[PDB]
Amino acid sequence: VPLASRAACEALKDGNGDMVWPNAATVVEVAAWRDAAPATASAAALPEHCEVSGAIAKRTGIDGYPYEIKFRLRMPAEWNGRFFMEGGSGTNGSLSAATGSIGGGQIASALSRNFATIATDGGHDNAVNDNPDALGTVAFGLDPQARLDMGYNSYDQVTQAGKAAVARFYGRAADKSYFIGCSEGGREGMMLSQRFPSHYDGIVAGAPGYQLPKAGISGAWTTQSLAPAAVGLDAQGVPLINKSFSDADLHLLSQAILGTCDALDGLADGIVDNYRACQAAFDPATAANPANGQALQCVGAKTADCLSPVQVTAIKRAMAGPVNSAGTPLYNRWAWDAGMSGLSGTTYNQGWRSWWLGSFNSSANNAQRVSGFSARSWLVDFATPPEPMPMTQVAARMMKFDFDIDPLKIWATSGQFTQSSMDWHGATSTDLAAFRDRGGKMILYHGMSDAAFSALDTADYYERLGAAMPGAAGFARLFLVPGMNHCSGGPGTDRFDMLTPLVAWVERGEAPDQISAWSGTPGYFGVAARTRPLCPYPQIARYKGSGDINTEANFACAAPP
Ligand SMILES: [Ca+2]
Repeated sequence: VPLASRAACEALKDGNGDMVWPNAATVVEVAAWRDAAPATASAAALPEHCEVSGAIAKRTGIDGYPYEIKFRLRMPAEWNGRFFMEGGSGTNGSLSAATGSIGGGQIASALSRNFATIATDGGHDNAVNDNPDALGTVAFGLDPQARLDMGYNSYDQVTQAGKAAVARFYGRAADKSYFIGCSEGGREGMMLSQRFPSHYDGIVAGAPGYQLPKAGISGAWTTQSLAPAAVGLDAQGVPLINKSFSDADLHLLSQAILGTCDALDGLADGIVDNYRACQAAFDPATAANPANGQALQCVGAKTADCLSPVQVTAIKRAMAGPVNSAGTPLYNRWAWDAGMSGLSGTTYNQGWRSWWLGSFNSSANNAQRVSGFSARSWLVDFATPPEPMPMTQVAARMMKFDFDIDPLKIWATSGQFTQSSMDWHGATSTDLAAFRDRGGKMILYHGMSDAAFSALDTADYYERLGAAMPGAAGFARLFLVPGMNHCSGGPGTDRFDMLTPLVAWVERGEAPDQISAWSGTPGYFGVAARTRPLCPYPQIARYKGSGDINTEANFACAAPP
């Protein structure tokens, strides 16, 4: 059977065929030859390739549901010798097209660049592991092994199955392996560098949820912090956290942040490049509304041009981060940034507020962290033992969350839950020497206006890494994105090709001194286009003093003033 052919492809199915899978419980459902597909308005052309899909470790969980680790692999006929895995998102449970997303709002897929590409659902399936008594598609959390699969094991099993298929199909191993993930996918990339250092040579970890079990602790905190500013009750009698601030209120706050913080980088441009000086300077309880030259905080009754003392107290407490009775921090604080709002044409940015507040225009709580996926995930996936409950109870549970008792549950084991959610899901280790010392390179990125995971918390991980590993910028660099929301969106340069510079760093030792980025919504600044350099932490973009402020070539990376 010739290598890299339709016959080699279809032979991967038989199971009586020659093919030897590292995991004996690997079942191939599909091995099909796929014709080249043209470019579309939204996707780069795909080459001719072999598509393999199936499942590892089919079983029944202790909840009585089916579990397996699905994968989908695409091996181009004409291969550049590179292997590529994409990361997940949310609580996973779906199996993408597996053409290899590189994020950063890119048109090009890794498969369109002649990589072999793989993806997984992470060990459960949203169509089948949907349990109306354990909050829907988070129900995989009732099964101890489904937790370990979600945390680390699925990515490991699928990486090995993929490299074995590559070696059989092409008759050689990949020259280099690359992983790109954002959010849950960025947690996965950091987990790979820590737990499986030789799985990937290059890793991009965007907005990484490396402490994801603490997300719901932040959520209980932001929920209780904002409840005083809430107006009205939902059907269960929970305050409408979504009514704490209107879109106009959040735009006023972002304008005040720009009034204090915009020019701290040397240029007034609707972007806070000097995020550190901003956190030192801005306090909404003393700052000016620069529209009217008066205090942001209302002196009399609430108007459109001010925030009430209760709103200011609420947002300051939410942003400060959760503490227990002892005043011990349980997560981290969040950065004040312009991307908490923004206006493009007639449209207010929803990309910050959807996490802690939800939609203003609603009679129900719909924030991720109040009643949505993130609050549900905490209760069933990260709390040990799990706390399944009707969906109508979730917001009340966040309101009565106890910061001395509930936070212990991400460190506990219980009955058949023999690892804590910090053990299986967390990726807090700074022991990266095995990764670095085999030639591994890691690009981290994070939007400053991310309300899922704190940019400042990624920066603190990076600080702890630099302290544990002198010269860390030789193998790992962090790119903070002023104005960007969770993975994409918001008034910043949220679009970039991370794969090109990753390949250059891994294969040529060329470290990214900067990464070109451009705004997906340049409407936020009223321009056609804005391109800026992303800078390796702790550097920021500095205007050179002349030229179009919308052109990258007029900016350099430097220490803050
Ligand atoms: Ca600026």
